[PDB]
Amino acid sequence: LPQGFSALEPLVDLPIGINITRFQTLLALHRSYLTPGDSSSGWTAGAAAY
Amino acid sequence: SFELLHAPATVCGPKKSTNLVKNKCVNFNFNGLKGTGVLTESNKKFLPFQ
Ligand SMILES: *[C@@H]1O[C@H](CO)[C@@H](O)[C@H](O)[C@H]1NC(C)=O
Repeated sequence: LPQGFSALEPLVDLPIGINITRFQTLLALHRSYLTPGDSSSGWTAGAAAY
Repeated sequence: SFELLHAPATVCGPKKSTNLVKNKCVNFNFNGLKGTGVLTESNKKFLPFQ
């Protein structure tokens, strides 16, 4: 995280009204000829972090 | 059929607009806040979400 300052402006507002306790992030993988394998091992991810 | 649920409402459709006057002491209700004053043009520019 760089040592800087920046403000966050609002994006959306959802009138949902449910109970939230947990969450999970998704991901997009890639499957090509350079990563042979089945649906459980033949994929590539890419460089990312959060 | 009408449903009542423990959630904020989404359909009310008030409508009932009114024209505009300037430089005259009039009562105004722009979005839900009341007041009693005069209107004119301002030079300051709001941020897009203000
Ligand atoms: C879920 O949220 C509601 C708020 O309407 C609350 O009354 C309730 O105790 C919460 N937990 C549940 C339903 O387990």
